Amino acid sequence: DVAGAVIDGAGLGFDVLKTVLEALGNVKRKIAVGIDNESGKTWTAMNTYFRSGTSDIVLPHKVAHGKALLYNGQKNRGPVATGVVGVIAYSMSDGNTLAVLFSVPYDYNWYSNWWNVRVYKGQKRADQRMYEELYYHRSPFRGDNGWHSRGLGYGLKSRGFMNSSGHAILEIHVTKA
Ligand SMILES: [Cl-]
Repeated sequence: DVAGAVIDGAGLGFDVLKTVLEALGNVKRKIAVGIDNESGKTWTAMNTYFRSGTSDIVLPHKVAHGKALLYNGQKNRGPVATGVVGVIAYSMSDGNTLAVLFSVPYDYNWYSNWWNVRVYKGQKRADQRMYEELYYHRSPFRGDNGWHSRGLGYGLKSRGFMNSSGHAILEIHVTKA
């Protein structure tokens, strides 16, 4: 149950994400991401785009139906007052893209955690334009310690949760609508 592995879907929960957080160690901002695939079809990694921060982790390459992927990121190291903000992209078996946004800021006096999920038509790599779409235009969910559910179209829906603090967990389930 490490970032970069897939686990039986049922196994994904807050604790496994906490384990992922902890293995990152003493850094100011960071995220553990778990996405559970009940789409009915296989996901293959495309790429992650970072607006800010990094990960030393290779996105799990294949995520079969019934598996969950484990991933992480963290702020750029050293004296930069910045967080960890990015977009993950997976290609699905139907030829479309599953896109996930995470945003953990540095300054909670002025900013909050956000996340989002959307299915794009075709093969689309994560990039800055996708960032701006998911963040400014496609109604992102606040990391407000609450669950949020939404239809993805394409026969699918999303359910996920993200906390509100600088050590973020983000738990997403993709299921048949
Ligand atoms: Cl904000």
